Amino acid sequence: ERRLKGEVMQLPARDRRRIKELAHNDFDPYDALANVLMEHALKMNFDLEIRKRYAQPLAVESGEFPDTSNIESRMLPFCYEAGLSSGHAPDAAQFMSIATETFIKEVMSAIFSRTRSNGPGDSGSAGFGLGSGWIQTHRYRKQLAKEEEAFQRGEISRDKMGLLPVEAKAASERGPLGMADVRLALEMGDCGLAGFPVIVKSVIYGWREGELENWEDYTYVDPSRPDGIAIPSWEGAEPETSDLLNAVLDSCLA
Amino acid sequence: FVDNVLHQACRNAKERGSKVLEIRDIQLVLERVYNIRIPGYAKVQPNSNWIKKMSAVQAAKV
Amino acid sequence: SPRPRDARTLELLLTAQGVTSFEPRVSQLLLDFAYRHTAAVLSDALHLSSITANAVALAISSRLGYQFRGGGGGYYGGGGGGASKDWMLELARERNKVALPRVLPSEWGVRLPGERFVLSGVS
Amino acid sequence: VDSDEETAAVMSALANWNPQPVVPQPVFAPLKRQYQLARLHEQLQAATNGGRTNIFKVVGFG
Amino acid sequence: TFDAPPYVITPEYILKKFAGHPPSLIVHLYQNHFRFDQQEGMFQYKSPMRIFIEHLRNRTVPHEIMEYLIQGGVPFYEGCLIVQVFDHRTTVPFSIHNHNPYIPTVYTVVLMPTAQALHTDLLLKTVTPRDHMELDPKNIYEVEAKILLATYPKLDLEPTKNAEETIAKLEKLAHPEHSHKPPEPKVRDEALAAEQERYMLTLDERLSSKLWEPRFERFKLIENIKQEHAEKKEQE
Amino acid sequence: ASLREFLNKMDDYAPIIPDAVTNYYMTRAGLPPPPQTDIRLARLLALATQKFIADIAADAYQYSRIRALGIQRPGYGGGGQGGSQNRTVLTMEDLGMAVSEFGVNVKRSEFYR
Amino acid sequence: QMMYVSGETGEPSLETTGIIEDIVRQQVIEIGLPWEPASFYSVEVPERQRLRKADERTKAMTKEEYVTWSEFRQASFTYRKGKRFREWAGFGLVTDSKPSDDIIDILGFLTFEMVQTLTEEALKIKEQEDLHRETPVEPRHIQEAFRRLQQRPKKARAMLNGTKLQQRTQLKLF
Amino acid sequence: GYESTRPLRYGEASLGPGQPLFYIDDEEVDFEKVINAPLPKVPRDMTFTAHWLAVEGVQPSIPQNPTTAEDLLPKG
Repeated sequence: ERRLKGEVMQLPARDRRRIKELAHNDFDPYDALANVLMEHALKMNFDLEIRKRYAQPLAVESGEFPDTSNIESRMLPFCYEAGLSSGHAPDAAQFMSIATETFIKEVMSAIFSRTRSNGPGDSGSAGFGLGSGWIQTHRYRKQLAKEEEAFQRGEISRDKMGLLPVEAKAASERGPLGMADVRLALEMGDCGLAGFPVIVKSVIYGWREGELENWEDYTYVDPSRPDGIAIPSWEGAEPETSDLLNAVLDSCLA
Repeated sequence: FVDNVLHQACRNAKERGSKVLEIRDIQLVLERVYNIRIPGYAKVQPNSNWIKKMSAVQAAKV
Repeated sequence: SPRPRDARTLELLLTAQGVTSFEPRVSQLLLDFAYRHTAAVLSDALHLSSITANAVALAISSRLGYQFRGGGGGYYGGGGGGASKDWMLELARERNKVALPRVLPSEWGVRLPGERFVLSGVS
Repeated sequence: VDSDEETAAVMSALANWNPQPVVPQPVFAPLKRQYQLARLHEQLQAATNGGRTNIFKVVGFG
Repeated sequence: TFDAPPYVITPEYILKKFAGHPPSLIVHLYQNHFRFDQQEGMFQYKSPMRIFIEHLRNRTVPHEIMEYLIQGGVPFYEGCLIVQVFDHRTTVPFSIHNHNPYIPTVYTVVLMPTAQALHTDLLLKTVTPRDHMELDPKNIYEVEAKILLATYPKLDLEPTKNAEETIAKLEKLAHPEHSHKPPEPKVRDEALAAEQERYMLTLDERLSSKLWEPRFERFKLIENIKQEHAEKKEQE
Repeated sequence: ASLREFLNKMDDYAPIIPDAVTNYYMTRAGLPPPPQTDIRLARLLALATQKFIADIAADAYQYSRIRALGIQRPGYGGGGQGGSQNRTVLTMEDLGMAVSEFGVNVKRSEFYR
Repeated sequence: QMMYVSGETGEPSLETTGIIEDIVRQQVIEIGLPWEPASFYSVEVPERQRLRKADERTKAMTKEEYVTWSEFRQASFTYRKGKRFREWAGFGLVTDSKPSDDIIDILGFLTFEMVQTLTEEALKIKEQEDLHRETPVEPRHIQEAFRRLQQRPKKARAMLNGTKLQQRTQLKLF
Repeated sequence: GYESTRPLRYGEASLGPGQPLFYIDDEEVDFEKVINAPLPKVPRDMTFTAHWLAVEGVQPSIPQNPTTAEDLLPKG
């Protein structure tokens, strides 16, 4: 404790005064929580216009990708919230829709490029062009080169979508994108979703893919196996009328 | 994405003394927060005190 | 030996919190982190503009959208990821509604998950 | 300047440090819940006439 | 001192213990809408208040409107709600040619408390002025602790010696509210008449859009304004 | 260009990274060392690391050379008397300029007061 | 003319040429060797698909079409337009006055390739869109081509692997 | 760059009376010096031992236990 005295007295008097003045701080009433807590528990009537934001369905509710009309409907309440009493420029909604489409395309491309392989080649009009592509395997590369040369010689024909037989065969084997691919891709990077923690946490905390279908799928511990695992190969009281009431309520809910 | 970009851009527009929302605010938000650039819609230097401090440090280093 | 101020200050603050020892290169790490944070925040505030306090507050609020979702906040304090408590409560309600699995005494301690979820054929 | 008193004061001040934030830390939740709760509040405020009418009142014994 | 509830609360125990008391709520159900006993208007099944109906299906307390229940003084019976349900479910419109002279079943159910309800209660108390507020946040945990002591005065603290005894104990302590199965996976000529109807509705401002919940907001606002003006006049 | 042939030619493509460093960092990441893992896979990983470092060197040498008004860029404090003779010195400024293209920030303060 | 040479024989609208000019202007504003092995020493001692498609199209071309193609091949931003180009590019607003003529020639060389690359990618996007439904290029095809051309190699984000950090860069110079 | 095993040194400059500045102490060195230097010493491998800390409530005076010379018993 004799070294602390030397350490403290090596500071100049200005720093010591500044440190000692911290005792004048009036502690932490943390009253600012109140607003946050409230968030959880002649003239123009701008509140009437602002309350129109909740009268339109969300994309998840309607199943429709947002377009210029929906974004236009959304813009004005935001402008009135911030005190922009002159609204927005006529050309802002189209710009916003283009930006939204670009953002979604970037996210989906990032997810796809980490879980897929053997895409169409650059022979013509189909493929990734000058963007980012997929990986290829040796056999696919050999067959694709052979077929490209054969087509150049005039012995091969593409399908109605312009794919060669090897490309069409490879494409037909792919399937729809599932949640396992998303979970794997999120372990490699942010994928452009750093500002949307709720989406990521929803993905992480959910059921695994295929888990609910195969509820009784089990393996066993077996030290004599290659991996140590064995794979098996009052009126109307409730109790007497609950079913009838449930039928009526199900009819009401439809 | 939409209900997020719009929120930031409107407050940014109000900051600089504006009564309307323009494409420039949305562009600034999109480029600085998300790295997104959409075509087709139309510098810092040290001052004398920093230079003085650097000169002092260099003179001490020799 | 020479040593800058705010370094002795950070080390005294660390000592006052119950740390009995620390490596020499923690103070300079903290100082450089402070430098980087200040530079980034005020570079942001410059574009939203002389700079006022409102521009600084808006830059801070914008930065708070993708980082610093931690700290030791308590009741309705944005720590541990920043998730709302009502959302977590309803997720727990959905999960805890299912019956606990039925296990026989002959498979207690030996049964594993399905083949899809175990590490077989990995070597 | 007594060194013991100075050391005690400095260490006591440093032990109770508690910084305050400039802006509050955000709390995150899905958008669907926010929209649904806003709509429910609008409907209930319309129904109760701003709290001037008790619609849950029961007269009698059932 | 207060009596604690049983480990498993059932409608029989509550309905037998609390006989002779008025019910907590009364709701009338119609073909397309429902209302409360003393309500003047109506709620549509497709409206947000649909949420309440879902609670009636799950026998849960509707915490999302708890404040509105506290304002109205709705009674609670050991934290549950007794609800009575009344069931009434069981030409040439807009034609000038029309003529004119001036030209239920009863159910009783019980809704049980949940943890979200207690969280909501404490949160509401934190922001309810009475010290300033009724409850200080820094004292929340302590208060919660005491409440728990009054809800679970008895626990099963005897230990087990092997896994068979643990299996038997888990079997014996099962709760109906936590005994459901896992959920199901997520899943995804008249043409000429319709075309003619669509063609005949061209350039229609309102009828075209459709191809309706009246709240009477404007009339209520007018009534409020009239009441305020009459009160102001009475002062002079 | 097959992967099998490349892995079979790993005798001639061994990098200058000692095996001990490879084992230490593989264990830190979670891969058991070449006694249980193939030696060729470890050699391939080390070769990739060497290639990455050589890229980061070739850049920052380009940056040093194009640099040969006139004040340093703030945020890259380092150095002493500045070396001697007309020799090329690896400085913090050039390394920062180069690695900014790989997504790394190396900025510091020059003085502390 | 530049579009015509790159296989776009239609009649593009005003919006397409406007967006193309916008992109080219943004690029121009954003814009032995010193680092050779000989630089390792202190003493110096003096020493001592596109083409095939173009050829096929030219073979398919007639005499008049070939003459028109040859004449149009010589389009330039800067040739005999130094003052116009300097005013257009805002030289005085980003650099000191009157850069040498070699800079102007290099910029003329670069802008032509910019336009050519953009046109060739947009044509492929348009054809792929046309195939799936069963005219000239439009602004949305140019937007898609620009989005493709702004993607960076994976080597430039490898140090962000395993983390939740956003990649922030400058405008890529294609 | 903060995992270095080199010692951390500071140099001091002056902006005037009572206005000191501090900078990190560095110095340009050759590649021959760094490349040709010897490696540090390898520590021994992990191991463990055993001994009796107490027997029936009494610590024995063995080399593996602390000496009596260098607050353990209540005195209330």
